Amino acid sequence: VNSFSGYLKLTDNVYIKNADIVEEAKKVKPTVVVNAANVYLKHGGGVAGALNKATNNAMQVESDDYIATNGPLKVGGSCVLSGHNLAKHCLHVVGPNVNKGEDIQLLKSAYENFNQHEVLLAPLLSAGIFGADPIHSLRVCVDTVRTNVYLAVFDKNLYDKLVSSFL
Ligand SMILES: CN(CC(=O)O)C(=O)c1ccc2[nH][nH]c(=O)[n+]2c1
Repeated sequence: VNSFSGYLKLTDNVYIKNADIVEEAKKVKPTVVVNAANVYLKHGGGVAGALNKATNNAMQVESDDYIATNGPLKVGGSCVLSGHNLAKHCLHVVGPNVNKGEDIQLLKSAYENFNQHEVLLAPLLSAGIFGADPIHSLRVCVDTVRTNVYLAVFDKNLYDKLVSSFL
């Protein structure tokens, strides 16, 4: 038993809710919140901008130190950093950005990072400003992640379409 509430169960291990991941994180304090990161951990907009703003920019400060030490992530890769006031940990995961021409097949590799964590609160990778089809992203999620994932979908209209079209 865990503290996530109001989720629709899609599969044995994947759940989905129309929610703001920031507000969801501040209420649940999950062990892991996933950020839709880029390779530079520059949290300017989308989910990343929103999560970082909710940390009063502490996420960005920590991220800049991480990059200064380690260099950029790989597309499809991840790193674990602090969750600040939102979660114990933040798993920063880089899905391919279609608006940068990155290969969509890397989306499966991105979701594989979730399997290193038993339970996660997450957005749909490569959705929103990353330019992928959220229905495809949901399919890859279900077909790749084996651990327990709670997907927060900000847009109610999109949440309805994702549910209604789910196979
Ligand atoms: C795919 N999407 C949008 C969605 O879930 O429909 C996201 O990843 C997302 C979630 C929350 C959020 N707050 N501000 C944002 O830009 N933003 C973006």
